[PDB]
Amino acid sequence: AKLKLIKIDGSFETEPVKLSPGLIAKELKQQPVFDAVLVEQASWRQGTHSIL
RNA sequence: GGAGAUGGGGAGCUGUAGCGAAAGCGAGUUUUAAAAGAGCGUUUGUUUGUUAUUAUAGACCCGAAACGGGUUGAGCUAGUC
Ligand SMILES: [Mg+2]
Ligand SMILES: [Mg+2]
Ligand SMILES: [Mg+2]
Ligand SMILES: [Mg+2]
Repeated sequence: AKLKLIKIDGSFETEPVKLSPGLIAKELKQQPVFDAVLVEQASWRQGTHSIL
């Protein structure tokens, strides 16, 4: 793809960088993405609730 | 590594060949003198997430008369001095 550089002033570079096709995948998986987000949200739990 | 996602870590676990108590043999094996007959095999995996059931824990909640171990009581009362 056309991934292009950014300078400090906010103007764009005139030379875009080509991208190897291995990065972009023609097949997208959404269920593994959902499970990854859920396990990231989990393990953030302190779990210090206690009752007698 | 942030009380992280994760990376390293292949120790192991399931499946890949089964049969027999076993030595053993092996797409065959056990029984038997038998190769016949019969039994079992000659294929469909694994790791997670969710739900249902189940096993160990008190295991849906409330309820005994009880049992065992320790301490406190003879200012009431019973006896004795
Ligand atoms: Mg790990
Ligand atoms: Mg046969
Ligand atoms: Mg599968
Ligand atoms: Mg008295």
